[PDB]
Amino acid sequence: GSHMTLVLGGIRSGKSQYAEQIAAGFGKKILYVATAEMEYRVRKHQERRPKSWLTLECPRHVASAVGESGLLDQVDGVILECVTLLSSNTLYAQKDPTDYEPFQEALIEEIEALKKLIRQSPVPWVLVSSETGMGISQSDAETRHYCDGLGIANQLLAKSADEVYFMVAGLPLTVKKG
Amino acid sequence: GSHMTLVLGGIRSGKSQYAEQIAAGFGKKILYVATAEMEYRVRKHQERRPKSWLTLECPRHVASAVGESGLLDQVDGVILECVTLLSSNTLYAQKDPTDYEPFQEALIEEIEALKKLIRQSPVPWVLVSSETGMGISQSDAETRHYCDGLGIANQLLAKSADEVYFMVAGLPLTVKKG
Amino acid sequence: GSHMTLVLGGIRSGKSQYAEQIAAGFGKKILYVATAEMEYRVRKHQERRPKSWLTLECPRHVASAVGESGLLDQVDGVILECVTLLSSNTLYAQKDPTDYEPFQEALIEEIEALKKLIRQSPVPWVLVSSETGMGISQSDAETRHYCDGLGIANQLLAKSADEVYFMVAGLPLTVKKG
Repeated sequence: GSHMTLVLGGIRSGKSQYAEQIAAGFGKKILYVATAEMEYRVRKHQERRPKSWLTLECPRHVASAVGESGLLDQVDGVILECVTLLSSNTLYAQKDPTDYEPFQEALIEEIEALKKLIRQSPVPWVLVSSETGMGISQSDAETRHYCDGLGIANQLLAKSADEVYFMVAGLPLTVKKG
Repeated sequence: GSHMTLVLGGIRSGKSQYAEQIAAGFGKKILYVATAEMEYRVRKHQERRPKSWLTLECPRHVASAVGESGLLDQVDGVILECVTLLSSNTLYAQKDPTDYEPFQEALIEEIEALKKLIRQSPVPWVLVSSETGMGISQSDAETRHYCDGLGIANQLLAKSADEVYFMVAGLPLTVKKG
Repeated sequence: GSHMTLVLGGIRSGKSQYAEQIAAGFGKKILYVATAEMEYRVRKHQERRPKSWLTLECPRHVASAVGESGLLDQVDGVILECVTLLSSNTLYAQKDPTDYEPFQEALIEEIEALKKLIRQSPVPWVLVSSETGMGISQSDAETRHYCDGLGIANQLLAKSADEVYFMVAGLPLTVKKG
């Protein structure tokens, strides 16, 4: 029952289900902050999440949107899904994604804003992120930069978080617990 | 000394040696179930495994073959080498490997059959699998699908298993122990 | 405060900072052994490491160079940065990098020499290496061989080391501690 929880893991590691159980532990009304991406919209099938949960779609400037919504004052907890897509959205919105500096600085501004919000938050947070740095060194410069930036974001979040879990095949290894 | 053991790890993580030590802990006669792939056969050099061990070659429908062999009634334990190649064989045998649904469902049927067999087994099992989901997101659709399917299989097996070990540089981290 | 420490992790895992803290724990004068690669030299900005630390540049035959320098008799501890670049230098110096055997044997000779030196060393060692085997199976033969060789080196070092740490998002998981 910590204030800030980071759950990270690889592809099909069960990180979403575990973070969702932590968030259900927060309470019955949960803010599911979804960072996913003219006239109409087509949507891929959404996960079957609880009925009392409210969903906040914000692909960029997550801390700003969540703070402006005021919804932190009507829920019991926050699940952020996920740091991975937030990094992806920050990269694909730069002018040159093969350049590292602007994307890195923008993602760091984003993560620092999230740390500020969570520290000042009345409800607890569980955040979902991916581990992508333990593979072969990819060749693409855009891809290497993305991997580096996500990893930096994960370091910053793990340091600010009270509990940090690393998922292997659906089961959590405790990295940090108060 | 649990009933079902899952040992997973990356490339050159020592998972095979550690699973083989667990299996040697099972007893002296071990069933080594090998899931590897016109007139003749050429073979790559096999690992030097104990003399009393019996080797069962079955690249697909592993639970069916092991059950039909009856060999669970003549050995002290089973080492399954490995879930990785079983997923690979299930993928490369579909009509279209760039399609996800058939491969996913076939691999899930395979893993569910293995869970059933192990639950009904008189001897214990140690299973070897790979962790492949902590790298950069690969581009190939066949490859992404394979990675997703292996990870799902690893979740199902870890949940059914009594002990789960994650290998780093030859040494085990305990993920789950009864 | 062990004799031989191995810190490994992925891209942007904080392994360098953590190994540097262990080394600062060794004492005030530390040998930073850097394995990085006609008339002049251009250099990328170096990390801001302590003033009393001495830096030894040796991209290949690390044990030989460190032993010949005699510097193990003027410092309080050694940080080796890093096994990853040492493997890379050993691979790129072979005639055919798509061939596995020569590179593998040369890297094993290198790691065995390092194990010998550390065992015979008056000061303790912390070594930095990368985990690269938990991603999708790469296609390139040179790349697959490199990944296999680094993983073998990490096994040998982890076995000889007294303490082994695996880094996730800047935080260490203890793999082995005396």
